[PDB]
Amino acid sequence: MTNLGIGLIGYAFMGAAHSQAWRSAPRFFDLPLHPDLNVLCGRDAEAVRAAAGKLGWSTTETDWRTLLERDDVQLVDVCTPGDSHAEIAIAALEAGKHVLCEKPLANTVAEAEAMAAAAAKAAAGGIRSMVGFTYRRVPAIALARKLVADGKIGTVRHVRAQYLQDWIADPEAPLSWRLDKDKAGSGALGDIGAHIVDLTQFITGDRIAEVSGRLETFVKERPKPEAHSGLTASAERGPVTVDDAAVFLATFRGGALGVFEATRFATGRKNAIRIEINGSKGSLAFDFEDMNLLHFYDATEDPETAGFRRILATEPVHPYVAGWWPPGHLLGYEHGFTHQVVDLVTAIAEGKDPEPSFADGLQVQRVLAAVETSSTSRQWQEIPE
Amino acid sequence: MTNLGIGLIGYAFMGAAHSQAWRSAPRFFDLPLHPDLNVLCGRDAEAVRAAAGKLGWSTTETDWRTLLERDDVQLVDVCTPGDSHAEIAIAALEAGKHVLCEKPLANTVAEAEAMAAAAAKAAAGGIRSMVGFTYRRVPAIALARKLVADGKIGTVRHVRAQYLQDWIADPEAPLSWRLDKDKAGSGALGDIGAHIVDLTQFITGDRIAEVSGRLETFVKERPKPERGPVTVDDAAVFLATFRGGALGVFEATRFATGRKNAIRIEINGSKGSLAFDFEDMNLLHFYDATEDPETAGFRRILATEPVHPYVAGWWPPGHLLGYEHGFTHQVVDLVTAIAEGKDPEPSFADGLQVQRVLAAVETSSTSRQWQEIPE
Amino acid sequence: MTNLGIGLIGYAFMGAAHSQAWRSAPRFFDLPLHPDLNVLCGRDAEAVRAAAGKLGWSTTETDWRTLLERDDVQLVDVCTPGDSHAEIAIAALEAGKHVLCEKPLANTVAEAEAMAAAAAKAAAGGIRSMVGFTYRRVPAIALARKLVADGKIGTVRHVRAQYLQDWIADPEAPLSWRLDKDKAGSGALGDIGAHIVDLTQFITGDRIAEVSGRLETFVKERPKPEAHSGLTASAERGPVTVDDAAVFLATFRGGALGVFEATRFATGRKNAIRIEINGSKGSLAFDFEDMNLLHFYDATEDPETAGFRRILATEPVHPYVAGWWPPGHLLGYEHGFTHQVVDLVTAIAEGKDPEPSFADGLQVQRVLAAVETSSTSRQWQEIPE
Amino acid sequence: MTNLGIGLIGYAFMGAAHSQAWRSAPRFFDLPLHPDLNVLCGRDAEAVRAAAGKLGWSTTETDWRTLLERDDVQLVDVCTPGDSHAEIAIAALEAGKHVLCEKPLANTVAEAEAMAAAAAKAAAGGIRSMVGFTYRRVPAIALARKLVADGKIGTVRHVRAQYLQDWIADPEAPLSWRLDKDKAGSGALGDIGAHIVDLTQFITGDRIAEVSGRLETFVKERPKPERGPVTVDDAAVFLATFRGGALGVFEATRFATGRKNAIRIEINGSKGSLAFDFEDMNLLHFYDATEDPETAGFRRILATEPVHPYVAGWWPPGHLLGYEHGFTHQVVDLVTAIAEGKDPEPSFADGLQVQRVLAAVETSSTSRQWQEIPE
Repeated sequence: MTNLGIGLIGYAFMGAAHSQAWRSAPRFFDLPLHPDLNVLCGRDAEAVRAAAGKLGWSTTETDWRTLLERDDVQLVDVCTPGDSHAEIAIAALEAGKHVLCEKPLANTVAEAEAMAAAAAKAAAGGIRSMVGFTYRRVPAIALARKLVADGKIGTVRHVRAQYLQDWIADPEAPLSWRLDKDKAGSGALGDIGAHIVDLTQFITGDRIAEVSGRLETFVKERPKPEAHSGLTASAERGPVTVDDAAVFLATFRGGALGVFEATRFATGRKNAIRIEINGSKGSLAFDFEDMNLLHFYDATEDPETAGFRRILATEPVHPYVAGWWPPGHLLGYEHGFTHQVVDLVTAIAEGKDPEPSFADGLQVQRVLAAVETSSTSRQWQEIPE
Repeated sequence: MTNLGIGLIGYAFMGAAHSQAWRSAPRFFDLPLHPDLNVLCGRDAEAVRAAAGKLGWSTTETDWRTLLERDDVQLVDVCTPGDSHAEIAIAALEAGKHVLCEKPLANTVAEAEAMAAAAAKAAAGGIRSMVGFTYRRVPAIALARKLVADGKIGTVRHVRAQYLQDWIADPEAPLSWRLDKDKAGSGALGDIGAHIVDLTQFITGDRIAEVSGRLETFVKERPKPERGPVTVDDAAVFLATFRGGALGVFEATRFATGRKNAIRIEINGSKGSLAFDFEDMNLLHFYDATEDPETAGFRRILATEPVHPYVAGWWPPGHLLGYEHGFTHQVVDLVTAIAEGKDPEPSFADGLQVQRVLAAVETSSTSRQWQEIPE
Repeated sequence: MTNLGIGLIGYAFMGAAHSQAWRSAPRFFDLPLHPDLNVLCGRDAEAVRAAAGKLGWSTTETDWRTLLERDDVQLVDVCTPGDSHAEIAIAALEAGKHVLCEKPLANTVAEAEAMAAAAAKAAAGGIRSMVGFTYRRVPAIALARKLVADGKIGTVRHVRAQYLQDWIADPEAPLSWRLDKDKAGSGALGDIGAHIVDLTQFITGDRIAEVSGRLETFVKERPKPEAHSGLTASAERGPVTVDDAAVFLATFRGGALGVFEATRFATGRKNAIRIEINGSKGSLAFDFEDMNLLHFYDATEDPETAGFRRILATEPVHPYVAGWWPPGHLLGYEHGFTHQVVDLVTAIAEGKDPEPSFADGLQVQRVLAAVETSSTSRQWQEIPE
Repeated sequence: MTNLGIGLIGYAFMGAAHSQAWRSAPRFFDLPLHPDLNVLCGRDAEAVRAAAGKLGWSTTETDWRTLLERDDVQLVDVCTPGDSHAEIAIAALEAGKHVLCEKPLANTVAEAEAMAAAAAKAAAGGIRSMVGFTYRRVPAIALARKLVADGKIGTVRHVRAQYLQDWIADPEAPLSWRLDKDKAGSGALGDIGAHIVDLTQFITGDRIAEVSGRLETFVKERPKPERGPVTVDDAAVFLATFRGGALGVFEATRFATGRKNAIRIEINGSKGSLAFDFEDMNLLHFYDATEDPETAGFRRILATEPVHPYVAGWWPPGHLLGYEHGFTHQVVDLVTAIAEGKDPEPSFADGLQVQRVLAAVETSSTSRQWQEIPE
């Protein structure tokens, strides 16, 4: 085997971001297998043909189940909303196909448990799976993980993380699927809270032990998708059934305090994923709106010169950067997807289980469920270890 | 009446920062009364005499109660730890002396209630009082309040605030009174949590309704200045909802390695947002959500224009101010309130409401339950 | 015609950056013609075949002249060093091929004049040409141009620009082609000075009228490419024949003062292209290491709230951004190349002359020549209007 | 000897900023001599008496020459425009008075030469003098000098400096003495160009060798405080080489719309780089080029540690300082130099070398020729 046949399900949701990664990866990195964009799945035959020509896929299929039967599909990339992840990923693994699944892993803990079980059985048969928490593959974030691994942070006292967006801060913005509890599973919590739960656990190497949470919906009714705005009446609106924001306190198993905030109503903030970790030997700070920077404070340095150093994460020694451009020639949102592909293809070729695993996705799911339950119950909730 | 005699108690705690304000205020601002630095109080006779020479005070007294009798003390500035705030401030008010008292107002809600009760009765008799939440008088913070008052923020959805310091992040840093519950009341919570509770409430003009909190002590014993116990929190974190509906997220800690006095506030509303960091004290960032998306963004307002609060007393644009200036501004406002027959803000009633927030956070931590704040 | 056949010369220099643009442009933008990556040119047949498979080109040719004969080449992309631009671009235009040429336009004013003449004759016959000053197509930069065009800056008093890099700040870094006067034409001046001359003229819409300049070489000898470092002797080094840094004062035709600095010895600065323009109605500030931001001060705003606003250049109303990702989902160095392609393909389809033209490239060349002459002569030099 | 009597000339120009320094220095620093604010000079009797009350001066004099006779004036602080610096400072030195003189040292090189000559002779007789380039005493700038002295920057390749202000960017802003060549000597060049010339030379420890300059006046006539001519430059830009080989690029202007007091300096060397902006005064950024590329970068040093220059006199970490503090630091250093029998820096000789740089830039502009600076 020199090539790895790819089939993608969910082009309407993440097709552009995922497809560019499959196209670019072997051009910028020397991969042990060449990914072939073989099959794009979609029920609307004319729309999926159009998408296939735009995105670079050779054939299309109406029925996702067909991808699991085709010898030219070795790996299924599942990009749909959480409500369909368990059905599709479990089937794919049982059909002997490697799987890349978007986050969050599922819509319920029960689903995620079933996925983790299937992933374990599959791994025993050489069939690999990964949950695509893309921001782990931002070079600055991978660098932060390395600095912790190298011991430069020491005993972690504090984790603080915010994921601040504003894309529905306007109450007149209409209803859609990310606002429908049934497809999306949750709102801010599941969509963007998941990212920061996973990023903080990834960087520290520690896990959240207990949480105290509050979910809020600021705008509970919104114009229906084709409401009439005349010279919008009350009868033209429908209910919002997910959270607009989720906030929570945490303790980590190692003892650190954590403070988390994810919202779609942070007016002026667009994709501001903010993380700061404070430990006995140093601290790290990151903001995705400055994605190419990692700030690092060394607490062992002479107080005369100690301070957060601005590390421009564009050196060839930084994770992934060697595949791209010279120092100061910035990367962006899309590169992390390519880096995922590089790491997934490489794991498959080397017979290794990719990270984050479905088991890792399940633990994240358990944190999300605990925050939600904590909000409704008004009680702290422990996370199964 | 042209002069206002001042007596100060607690020089060893805040003596330098308060004295520079009393000295500077009439030189930089045209005040309706001239503050006279008349009496410095301290029980160590040699130490208080030295401090009086250094700090600009004309006479000294061993017994704080003597300030209550002296005709040349019109106003008592109380800078001791919270354990002594109630006894001193209430006596002073009852003796017909105006009072400035440091934060937090007291060590317990019951003490704060007695203080606010005395202040209310005293104010009806023309005797003024103020609690010194100094960061209100940072020009950028006063400007933030003004932008809210002008309607530029709209319906507030989020309040986030952090007060990040690292001064005891070293486990071998020694005990002091700030680590002693019997002196300070609490640790991070009362010392720096109080500041951000008050700052967010002041800027928004709204009040916290309920909280969920957790206090933590990372280092439980330290060297004496032999070793002893740390009996307060090193950090306090809490969720909040505000009466107007906003979600709040608060974090105050002495263990944020690399952060020195980072008071960070962001407020997000339907019409705009504000952001501030004290380590960039001279800046306020303001995003106008009603602006064309082509150019909408947080604008960096350098708070050094003569139209900005207090700045006209000082230096030209870009000629930065710092930590000490807010104390002078406190003095300007307090002296002017007294002269004009007005009650200064924050009032002891305001101080009491903050105390109730602090008590709720602490009680939430131990009980593991959400706690409502009385109105 | 629905397709536009591309041939690229100079893959070893800019092949990755240019090829990704030709591949991505029709996938992210709805182009009036589809660019086909038909021919990659290179004299080393085995190396160019390898490059063609990596970069996405269908065939290769040994002799660049062959591209000018092929009916499947409509447009020649010239990526080589300045020393070959005039020979290749003039020939291409005379063969009826559209041309994209890298900056600077040439190595001498005489060459650039010959290129501008050929471009004029070609344009009369419907054959288009552009000089690829890529940073004009950074969305923040295009936005800055729009704000000026909209009148928001007013009378310009000051232009300040720096291009700060450090890639040869180490004296032991060895000799190469960008250090050889004969291929490169100059060092910092021609390489990175050209970028800031053009960016400031583009944004303001004004031209430099006179300059006072100084060129410097800090490290005049460097280890030869295969020098022996034993237990590096003096005999193992060779001379550096270009400038390491170029600084100059300018006045603009409208009256503004300009202050320019380009260097390869700004230790710690990687690709920091810094521009600030101050005018009667407002000011603009930009730093490529924060490429996704434009800072804009409105001088007509109430002093109570006037200040530089941080514009995150990721709204769909900002130039080019609609083709990419949602707000806060950052772009990077590579996107400007794609935007060049979009604008070039669109100009060709619409029968318009692309900007910057070869004539615009010539005027830049005249500024560069004046700075160099000013340095040697120790006298101010006027730029032909 | 325990006290040092001060007399100040030029209150209407720098009276507030200099007086706060003389008042504050002994309260925050343990000084070997106590400065006594004894005499304020001014020809308008009522105005100078009011200012003396405001600013803390015990007596007043109409004639500046009277300060030269009075035994309670040991040190003359000269704050007038440059047109009067030479006459006053030389007379004071000759009368056996120590001198602090504002920048630039004078209006002409010839005047600066006479001042430096008098200062040299006076210093041999124990009479000290200093030119007040105040920004040297910003803690972050003093730290920058220390990092250079420690060898952390190595061989300097680049110096870039800007002093960006906008206070007369409005064409209708009125004339003042700062726009009058006969009072100020020059405009942006002498007022703010001088600061960045001295700052870069001080930090690097090197001197400018040659310059190519251009001065521009954007608004040539303005309203009086009827209209009159602006007889100075609004902006001064110049290239430089330093004696050690570095290239320098300098820009000073009053027309940088949106910039208020943005003094920006960056120094790039073989072993590291430094960057500073006064609008972020409490920060110094330091890049160590000898660091592993995995983590190399400019570190943000908050200049509020007790090991940083002067900071031990003030407030805890993160408790920011501002513009006024450098004046106090000047006083600390000047009083201590006098007490210890040392010559303070910058000296009048240092002031003269800066004057020669300014003269060269101006002469370069008019002649359109590069100009060398004498050593």
